[PDB]
Amino acid sequence: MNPKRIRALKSGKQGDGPVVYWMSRDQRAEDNWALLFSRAIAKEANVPVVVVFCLTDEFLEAGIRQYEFMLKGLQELEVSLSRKKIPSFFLRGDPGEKISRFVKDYNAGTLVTDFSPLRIKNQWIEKVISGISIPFFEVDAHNVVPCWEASQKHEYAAHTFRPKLYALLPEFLEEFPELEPNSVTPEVETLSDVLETGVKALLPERALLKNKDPLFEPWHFEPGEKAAKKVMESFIADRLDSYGALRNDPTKNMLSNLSPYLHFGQISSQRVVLEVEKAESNPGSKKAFLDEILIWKEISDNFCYYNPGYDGFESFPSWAKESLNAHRNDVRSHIYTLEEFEAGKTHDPLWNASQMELLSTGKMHGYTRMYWAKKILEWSESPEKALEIAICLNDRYELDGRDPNGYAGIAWSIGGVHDRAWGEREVTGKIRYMSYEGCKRKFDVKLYIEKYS
Ligand SMILES: Cc1cc2nc3c(=O)[nH]c(=O)nc-3n(C[C@H](O)[C@H](O)[C@H](O)COP(=O)(O)OP(=O)(O)OC[C@H]3O[C@@H](n4cnc5c(N)ncnc54)[C@H](O)[C@@H]3O)c2cc1C
Repeated sequence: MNPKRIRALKSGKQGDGPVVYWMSRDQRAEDNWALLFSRAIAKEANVPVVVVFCLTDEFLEAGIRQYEFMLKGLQELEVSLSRKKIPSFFLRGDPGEKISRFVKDYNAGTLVTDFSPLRIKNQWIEKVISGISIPFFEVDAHNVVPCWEASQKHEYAAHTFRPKLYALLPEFLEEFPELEPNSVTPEVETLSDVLETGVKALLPERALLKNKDPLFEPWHFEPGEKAAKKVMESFIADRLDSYGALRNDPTKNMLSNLSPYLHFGQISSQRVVLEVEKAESNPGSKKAFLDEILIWKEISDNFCYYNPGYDGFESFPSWAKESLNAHRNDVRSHIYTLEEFEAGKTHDPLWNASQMELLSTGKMHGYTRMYWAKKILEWSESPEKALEIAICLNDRYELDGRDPNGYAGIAWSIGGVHDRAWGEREVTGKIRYMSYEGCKRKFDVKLYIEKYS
């Protein structure tokens, strides 16, 4: 167990009670460094380990598609943890008040949580730190190489972060030890009732079409830790050989479809890398898939961790801020409102088809995700308005939304973060441009539009 994966958030006197794992980002029992580190400290203190999850008040800012996907995986996780004699407690409310009350009520000895560079997680950490007196640690269980160890600053390009991450792969790319169960079972509400009351509160804002029928189709991705492993096994056996050649074709289902599991932490990215590395397939396809799940995935955490305003215009590179400022007063071809973007009522059938795939499946194709956001910048009144519209529609309808990948992905498309300067155009400036005619020369756009009417 590498001590470089764990950081100390607050020092204090350790109590004589159970070690608490404040689970948040990595919702899984297997291949979880944060849960394994909590079990090791629990063994050294001759005390059991407990898992605590907080059902926050911000769930109403999303939809039923994310609430059901997360809770149905937590129901399976509670059974998995119970088989390891590890009790799980699901609190409802503010993490600042619930975690502080749980630590005092249960005589917690040490508090451990997983790492997340998002602003809302740092908001919870500041509140919990102010209300506890026991040691507080955090463990990077989402990245193969810890986010604070891969780079000590913001990396402006993938060609500068790739050699840093690959040089540390021989040290941090390792097999996971088995989660040892608690020696004996130690001393809030049923998740089925929390799911029923939560869905009832989200029903008035459910995405529907004109026939009052729901738009979301929940049979595309089954939630859970067991279903995540089956999707990974199917990708290595059926789709990994053709990933390098068909990853940019939205008409082909050649992607791994692992992002909804990778977002909620239902499967470990280090586990996927370990199985892909030992798989015999196309070397160009393995290099392309490892460049997405390792470089681009962990450089998104590096972008959110070293840029406080990762969701703002100030985080864009200087060349892009100067270019977008010089074209602020350019007359846009079209100006669509948030409701017109949300309903897919633009003049572009390819953009509307990309929005319908987002509304119906909760997972838009990776290639169309770039064209979907770059047209928001082209058809908005300002780059700041384009950021708000792109972040709103991403976090609301994408099953993998509210993720550092989404913010770093939106920043790449609109602000050119981790990109270079291209030919200077009007409105968009030197930001990389994606045209409708360019997509037609890359894939069958007519089949993608007809699939999502
Ligand atoms: C406008 C826009 C919005 C996006 N929204 C999200 C989002 O809300 N949540 C999210 O997790 N990703 C987002 N992405 C990144 C990317 O599109 C998705 O990660 C990818 O499509 C997820 O589907 P997949 O797992 O089948 O892709 P795969 O090709 O099978 O890759 C597997 C994993 O590699 C990682 N990965 C792949 N592509 C990227 C990428 N471009 N950036 C970062 N990591 C990547 C992901 O972790 C992904 O799960 C967004 C990109 C853009 C341009």
